[PDB]
Amino acid sequence: LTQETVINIDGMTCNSCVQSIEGVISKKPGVKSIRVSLANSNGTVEYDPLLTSPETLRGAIEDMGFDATLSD
Ligand SMILES: [Ag+]
Repeated sequence: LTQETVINIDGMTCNSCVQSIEGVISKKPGVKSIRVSLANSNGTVEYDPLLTSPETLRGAIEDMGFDATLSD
Protein backbone atom coordinates (compact mmCIF):
# COMPACT_ATOMS: atom_id res chain seq x y z
CA LEU A 1 0.00 0.00 0.00
CA THR A 2 0.95 3.67 -0.55
CA GLN A 3 1.12 6.60 1.90
CA GLU A 4 1.06 10.42 1.56
CA THR A 5 3.23 13.07 3.27
CA VAL A 6 2.82 16.86 3.55
CA ILE A 7 6.34 18.34 3.66
CA ASN A 8 6.48 22.05 4.59
CA ILE A 9 8.95 23.72 2.18
CA ASP A 10 9.94 27.24 3.28
CA GLY A 11 12.14 29.64 1.26
CA MET A 12 10.07 29.17 -1.95
CA THR A 13 10.57 32.53 -3.73
CA CYS A 14 8.50 31.93 -6.91
CA ASN A 15 6.81 29.26 -9.09
CA SER A 16 10.16 28.09 -10.58
CA CYS A 17 10.59 26.38 -7.18
CA VAL A 18 7.19 24.65 -7.57
CA GLN A 19 8.02 23.45 -11.12
CA SER A 20 11.57 22.26 -10.32
CA ILE A 21 10.57 20.49 -7.06
CA GLU A 22 7.57 18.61 -8.54
CA GLY A 23 9.65 17.81 -11.66
CA VAL A 24 12.49 16.23 -9.63
CA ILE A 25 10.26 14.45 -7.08
CA SER A 26 7.87 12.96 -9.70
CA LYS A 27 10.85 10.95 -11.08
CA LYS A 28 11.77 9.42 -7.66
CA PRO A 29 10.96 5.67 -7.35
CA GLY A 30 7.67 5.03 -5.51
CA VAL A 31 6.26 8.55 -6.12
CA LYS A 32 2.80 8.73 -7.74
CA SER A 33 0.62 11.88 -7.43
CA ILE A 34 2.18 15.19 -6.32
CA ARG A 35 0.87 18.69 -5.45
CA VAL A 36 3.53 21.37 -4.74
CA SER A 37 2.41 24.93 -3.87
CA LEU A 38 4.16 28.31 -3.54
CA ALA A 39 1.11 29.84 -1.78
CA ASN A 40 0.94 27.07 0.87
CA SER A 41 4.78 26.73 0.76
CA ASN A 42 4.70 22.91 0.79
CA GLY A 43 4.82 19.61 -1.14
CA THR A 44 2.01 17.03 -0.80
CA VAL A 45 3.58 13.83 -2.20
CA GLU A 46 1.89 10.41 -2.56
CA TYR A 47 4.55 7.66 -2.41
CA ASP A 48 5.32 3.96 -1.85
CA PRO A 49 7.05 3.36 1.58
CA LEU A 50 9.18 0.45 0.28
CA LEU A 51 10.76 2.55 -2.53
CA THR A 52 10.98 5.99 -0.83
CA SER A 53 10.16 7.72 2.51
CA PRO A 54 9.23 11.18 3.93
CA GLU A 55 12.90 11.52 5.00
CA THR A 56 14.16 10.67 1.47
CA LEU A 57 11.78 13.25 -0.07
CA ARG A 58 12.57 15.89 2.60
CA GLY A 59 16.28 15.11 2.03
CA ALA A 60 16.05 15.72 -1.75
CA ILE A 61 14.17 19.02 -1.24
CA GLU A 62 16.83 20.08 1.32
CA ASP A 63 19.56 19.08 -1.21
CA MET A 64 17.92 21.31 -3.86
CA GLY A 65 18.07 24.11 -1.24
CA PHE A 66 14.90 24.77 0.79
CA ASP A 67 13.93 24.53 4.48
CA ALA A 68 12.29 21.09 4.25
CA THR A 69 10.47 19.76 7.34
CA LEU A 70 7.49 17.41 7.84
CA SER A 71 4.02 18.72 8.79
CA ASP A 72 4.26 16.22 11.70
AG1 LIG B 1 11.22 30.26 -7.22
